[PDB]
Order: sequence, then structure tokens, then C-alpha cells
Amino acid sequence: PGQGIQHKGMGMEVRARSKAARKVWDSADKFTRETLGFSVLHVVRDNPTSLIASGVHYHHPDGVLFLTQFTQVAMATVAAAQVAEMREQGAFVEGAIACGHSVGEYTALACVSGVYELEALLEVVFHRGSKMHDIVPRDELGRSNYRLAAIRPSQIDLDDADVKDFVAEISERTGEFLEIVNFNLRGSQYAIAGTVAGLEALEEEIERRRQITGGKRSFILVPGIDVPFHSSVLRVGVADFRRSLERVMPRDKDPELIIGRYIPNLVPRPFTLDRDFIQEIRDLVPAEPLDEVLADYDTWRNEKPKELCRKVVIELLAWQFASPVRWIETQDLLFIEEAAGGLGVERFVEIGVKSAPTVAGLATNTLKLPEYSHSTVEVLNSERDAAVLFATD
Amino acid sequence: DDRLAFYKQLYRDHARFDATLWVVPANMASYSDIDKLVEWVGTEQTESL
Amino acid sequence: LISGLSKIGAERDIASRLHVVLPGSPNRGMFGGDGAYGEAKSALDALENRWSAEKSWAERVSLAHALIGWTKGTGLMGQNDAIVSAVEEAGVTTYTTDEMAAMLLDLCTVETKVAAAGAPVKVDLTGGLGDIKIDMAELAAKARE
Amino acid sequence: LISGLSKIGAERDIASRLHVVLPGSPNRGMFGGDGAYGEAKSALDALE
Repeated sequence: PGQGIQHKGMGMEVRARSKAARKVWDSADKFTRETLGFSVLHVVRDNPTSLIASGVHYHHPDGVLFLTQFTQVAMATVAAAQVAEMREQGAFVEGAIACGHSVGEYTALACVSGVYELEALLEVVFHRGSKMHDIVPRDELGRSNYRLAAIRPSQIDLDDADVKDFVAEISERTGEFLEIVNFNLRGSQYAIAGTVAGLEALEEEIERRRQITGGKRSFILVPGIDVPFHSSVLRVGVADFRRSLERVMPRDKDPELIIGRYIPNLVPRPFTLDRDFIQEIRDLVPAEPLDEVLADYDTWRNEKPKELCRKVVIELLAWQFASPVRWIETQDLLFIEEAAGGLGVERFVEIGVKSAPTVAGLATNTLKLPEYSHSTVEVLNSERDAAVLFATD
Repeated sequence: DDRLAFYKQLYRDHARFDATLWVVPANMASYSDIDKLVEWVGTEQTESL
Repeated sequence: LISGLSKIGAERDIASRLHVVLPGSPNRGMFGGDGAYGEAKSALDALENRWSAEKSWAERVSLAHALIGWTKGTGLMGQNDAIVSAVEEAGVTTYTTDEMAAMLLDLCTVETKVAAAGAPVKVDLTGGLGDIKIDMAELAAKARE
Repeated sequence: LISGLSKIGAERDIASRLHVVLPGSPNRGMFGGDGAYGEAKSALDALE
């Protein structure tokens, strides 16, 4: 799962019991204390207000745990520790296909494929948080001319193509900026960022289009997000983060654990290293390291493949900043791959403790509407369903 | 208040921009004071209405 | 008090070094007339050892040692004020409160702050009262008398 | 204790000098491992 459901003392019960959880937390907490002069344990355990770090000063009236430079770190460590325990009990299956939503994708790769050290994971994730704060213009009050909004196309007869249409029209019409940021659920969840007036005009449209609306149905504005990220406005700051990734993500890694198991955001379809796949990336995200590899695929000599996967993996993570996260396609893709590979019993488990109910509830409603085919499917959450995860009952 | 008025006099003279002064009753002979004082010095910076 | 602010700094997790200026008494052992300052503050050298011993105190607290020389206040030293000129005749310096305050701030400058972060800084703010050959058995007592 | 035996000596009026051997710890500051002796006994110079 992604950010925003994080709670004070999340997964702190597991830390007191599991040994694997302690090693994940303490190795992470020690690094952060020595390098950046602060502890993630304290932040998670009791939520502070202001914090001063090495070069930076973070102040929030509510909590620092809800600040992204921290929140992402907390969320990543919580999940990484929970999976480690699941791995210690051997409950992790050898053929498990894994994916993540936004910041959760970094944890996904960390847990299943071990693509970075525990301290290495919290480096990228922390810096990615600090990178998300300085990207967009602000006022004296820290105001934004933009915002984000959550759409539900349902309750009326409207489709994904109908939503895309209406948004594209009002985007061109007013001359303002309106972008569909997140494709989450087929007929259920969509996120949209751009000019506030554009968000308002879009809110207005469905209220007019839907015949039954007296209450401004189907539209939820997002508090706290001032950045129209995952739109066409963010593509500038990738190159600096693309280098930062290559520093913290070296070339000795497991290709297979990622391939076919991992579903990027920028790329809705499963990771595989092929001339076909690398091209799909370039099309969505034009890039210098990628376009050359596509130009000559005749580099076939066996020294390449791991080195190829290592850059392709980083390209997906670096430009994940820019490209919209497709959760719809991620879910639907799983159906596509199963159907071609057989439909027999599947178990869907979400990890990260209290973040687990979200994308499961996202899956649950998705398992309903397109998936009506009557399939045996199990939706399991680390927070809620733990008795089922460890099979103890 | 004779001690309290003095620090007000001292502040209104030598205070620059960004300057904030804090005056408190304190006893360094009391361990309770020391613990209670820094527990006050270290907590939040928040005012709940 | 040092331990208290060390806990807060560690619990709330700051790497910021609190600079504690230790109000050392000037030049212990070469004055017999003070009766209070000279003896009490000599264990500050032993306190600098505690920080040099305890490992985790470095990030929370830095020890800046300042030896505060002869400094003229009105209330306590109202007897000592007249012989301030007399002691100053030995080629030694006695300080006004504003002068000594300035000496204490200079330890709080960025240059000397970083110096304290690398290692404990012992500063002699005394006016040369250390090599003083003036007999305190007389020139202090008589002054007081 | 020193003051106590000083009173007795003065009250009962003896000029006899009580020799108090002060159990000083060896060479303060050049050992960091004792942890007790080295620091405590350096004030015996102040007691002199």
C-alpha cells in the first residue's frame, strides 16, 4: 500500500515479539540516528510536532509521522519488517507475484527481491520524501494553485472512457490544467490533479451530468496534497533522482525474483527483460539509457542481461515519479496473466499492517464488478487477517 | 514583579528581530524543578484552544 | 541538568550539540582569599573527563570550559572595589561585567563552537591572575578588612 | 572524622599531632579503567 493510512505505533506490537521485525527496525533506526541524527522508532511510537534534522527543519501542527519524509520511511519499515517475519515462518511462497502502490512499490521490491539493504531502502525513501516537498511553487502561506481529487464514476451511467472524455474536454475548453493522476479501480476509484478551478469545474460537470446529485456525489477532494504530481508538470526533477537511485541501488541483484513477479506503476504490465518491454517503457517515458538499448539489441553477449535488468528496474522507479500509477491495469493484468496461465485458487495478501485494508478493499470492490465470474479468491490483510496469514486457528 | 519588571526593561532595550525571550520562576536546588523545567522546555510548542 | 537535556535530545532525536559553557573559577591554587570559587570549580576538569569517558554524550552535549577572572560586581564585591586598582598595579587585568560577558560570547562564536564539537575547549578568561605573585594572605584580607 | 578527633585533641588539650594517612588513589588521569578510585581521590589535593 501507499501513504496516508499510517498510524501512531504502527507495527510496534510486532517489533516487541518478532525477532525479524527488530532487526529490520533497529538496523534502520541506527542508520537514521547516526547519519541524519533522528530515530524513526520515536516518530512512530509517539507522534511529535516539529523536528530539526541535519540540513532541514520540518514542522507540522499535527504530527511528523504524517510528514512524507518520515511517513514514507515509517510505512516502508513497517512492511519490510512484517514480510521478514512472514519469511521467517516460511509462509512466503516461491512463486508469489508482487506489486506496490506509489511509495509501497519500493517496499515491494525490497521485501520480495531484496533489491536494497534495509538502510538503503530508507535512504531512497527518505530522500524521495524530501524531494516531494520542494517540487512545486507555493505562496507566502504555502498555498497551491493546484490540488488532487478522488473520482467515483459509479452511481450513474458513466464509464472510464466517459470520465476520460469529460476531463479531456474541460481541460482543453477552459485552457486550465486537468489530469487524471491515478487509475485505481475500474469503475470505482480515480484521482485527478491540476488547477483548483479545473478540479472545481470537473466537480461541477458530474453534478450536472448525474441527474440525482444534490450533495455533490462521487467527488472527494484530497486534503494535504498541494502538488499536481503524476501529471505532465513533474518530469523535470527525475534526472537527479535517477542518479540517486543508481547510487543506492547497485548492480548485484536477483533478476528472476523481479521478472514476472513485479508490476511497475509507469508500466502496468509485468516486469520482463525483452526488446518488447523496454520499448513500452521508452514510449511512455522517453529516456537516454533506454533508447540506445532499443537501438542495438545485438549486444546479446551474456554479460548484459543482469546489467540490463538493473537499469530497467531503476528507470521504472525513477520515472514512477512522473507517470501516473495504474492500479486498475495492475489488478486487471493479474486477471489477464492468470486466465492465460489458469484460473485456479489465488490468495491476495496485503502487508504493512494498518495499510493492509486499503488496496484490499480496492481489490475487493474490483473482485466484485468486473470479476463477477464466481471465482474462489481470498483477500487477506496483515492488520486485520493475521490469524489467516500465519494459518494459526 | 520587581524581578519580572527588570527583564521586561532588559528585553525592550536589547531585543532584535527574530528575538524571543522567556522568563520563568526556577530553583536549581530542586531536582523536581530541573526535571519539570526541561520537561516543559522539551515537549511541543503548541497551544490548544 | 546536563543529563536531563541529553535525554530530551536523545529521545526527540537531535544530533545537535548543546554547548554548555562551564563557569570555571579562575586559576585554582594561586589564590587563598576567594574561599569559595577556587576550590569548587577544580572538579570541572574531572567533569570534562566524564564527557571524555561517556561515549554517547558527544552528540547531545559539548563542554566549553571558561575560567571567569576577576570581575567587578557592586553587591558582593563592594568591599573589593577599592583594591581593584591595587591588584591591577601588578600588571594584571580585572574585568567589568560587560567585558567578561563579551569574553563569554566569543566562545559562542561559530569558530569556537565547532572547536567544542571536536573536543572540549578550556578557555582562560583570566587577566593573568595566574602567575600573580601577590600574597592573598595580606592584599585580600586587608582589602576585606 | 578529622574534625571530631581535632575537637577531642583541642578540648582535652594535646599538642600531639594525629597523623592521618590519606588513602589516595594512584596517579589520577592516566587510567580510564578503574572508574572509581581515579576520580574520587583527586580532591585530596584540595583537602591538603
